[PDB]
Amino acid sequence: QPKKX
Amino acid sequence: GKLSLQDVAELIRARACQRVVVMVGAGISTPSGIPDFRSPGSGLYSNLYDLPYPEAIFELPFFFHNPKPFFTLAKELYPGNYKPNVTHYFLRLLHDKGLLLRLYTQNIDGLERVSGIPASKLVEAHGTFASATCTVCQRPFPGEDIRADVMADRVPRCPVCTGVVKPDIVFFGEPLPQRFLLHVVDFPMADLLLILGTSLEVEPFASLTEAVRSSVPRLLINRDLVGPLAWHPRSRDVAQLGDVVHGVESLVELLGWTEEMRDLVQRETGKL
Ligand SMILES: C=CCc1ccc(O)c(-c2ccc(O)c(CC=C)c2)c1
Ligand SMILES: [Zn+2]
Repeated sequence: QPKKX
Repeated sequence: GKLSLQDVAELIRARACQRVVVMVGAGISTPSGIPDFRSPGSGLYSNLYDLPYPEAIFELPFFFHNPKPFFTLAKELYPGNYKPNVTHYFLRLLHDKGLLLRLYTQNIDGLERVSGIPASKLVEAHGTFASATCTVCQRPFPGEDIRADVMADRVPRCPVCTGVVKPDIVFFGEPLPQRFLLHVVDFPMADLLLILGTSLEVEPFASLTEAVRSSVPRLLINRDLVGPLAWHPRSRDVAQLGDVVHGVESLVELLGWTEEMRDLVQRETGKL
């Protein structure tokens, strides 16, 4: 899942 | 030839735009008195144990070493400390009128929820104080269960494993919430993008302004013009620059919603 930042 | 704020108001009022996606940030929190913790010159980094740099407050490695700085902010932001403002109630009216496809928030103050917008319409991209998770055994907790600890400046400990119980705020390097990825269906479906009170500096959230279709208006209500919109402007962009509350108030006026706003706010105040 895509990361903060 | 550019669209005006009034043009966009008329599209909304006519339901020509009726699938509105909204992106919000700290500019809608500060009118409620929320600390401007995204600003390194916030008086917060005057309070703050010994913090090496502001971003450490949302870094897991730092948190495990010293979670007191984060919990100071948690105490500050915990449910009940702050009330939604007219910007939030504007968004709640958009929902009530059947115009809100989704509201994406970078804020962690929970004011969108408290305004009464149902969870189905919200993407809390940076998590929530409504719930917490033990950092060791992964046990979930309602936020009320650690409230007394947080308000007493105690680090909440898990009753199972004594791990620290961490509010469900997304820290740097953690997966964004599952619901973030709704952007892949919501932005292409939007018929209007509203960008309210965000500098569009926190990635990857800021890059979603490009994910609406090329023909869809993008309305920015913000003190300043933000790079993502400005770097790559589109023909139906509109910028209402100035204080975010005065901008929303102007839009509410053009929409003809002043009375409905008053009714809503009057109805909701008791609850808080
Ligand atoms: C009397 C003091 C009030 C005062 C004056 C200027 C500020 O920046 C802040 C402030 C804003 C955001 C923050 O996050 C914090 C930190 C918490 C104390 C302070 C407050
Ligand atoms: Zn535990």
